[PDB]
Amino acid sequence: QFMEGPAAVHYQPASPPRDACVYSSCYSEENVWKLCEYIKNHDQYPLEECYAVFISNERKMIPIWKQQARPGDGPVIWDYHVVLLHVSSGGQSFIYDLDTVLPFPCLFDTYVEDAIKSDDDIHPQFRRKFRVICADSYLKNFASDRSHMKDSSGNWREPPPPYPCIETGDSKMNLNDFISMDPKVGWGAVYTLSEFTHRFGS
Repeated sequence: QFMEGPAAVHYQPASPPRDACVYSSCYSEENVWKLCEYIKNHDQYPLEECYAVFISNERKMIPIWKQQARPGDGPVIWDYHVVLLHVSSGGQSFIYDLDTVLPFPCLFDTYVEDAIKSDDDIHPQFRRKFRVICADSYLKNFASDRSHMKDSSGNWREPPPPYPCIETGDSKMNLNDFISMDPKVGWGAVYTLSEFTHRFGS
């Protein structure tokens, strides 16, 4: 037996339950935006403790395990995926992923261990990188006209969310600047898996 180091034991989720959250399949960038808006407008937690996390790589093909689109022990291969990260008062991080079969929310270490897994046995070009944007900066700067979800003739590949496109005074579309894992582009910080776990892990 071993005694571990506790606020995380009694952690109160920052979102409604999974089924009460604004959710559209294949718009995780918008699902997370809506979690940020909820936390902002409610009196439970400050946005300062929260981050939008874009997961992608240069080829825009990232394996993610424990995804509800593929129940089983195999991965979904996303072009990109977006989750919310909350750093609780004691220092324990929680991942909010409406698309995971893991708990909502999920302790950071379990999400990385079971959803992401080690980069080491994965062919390097499928490795996962993380763009971490303070949730306040995400609400201020994010814009999508959803043009990426329309085919050549302007038809929807997946049904759109049931509210108007998110836009700012600066942009109507900069989604590529968040999917990009190039530090020269967009807001926040771009981390390897190692840098991501070092920053937010216990």
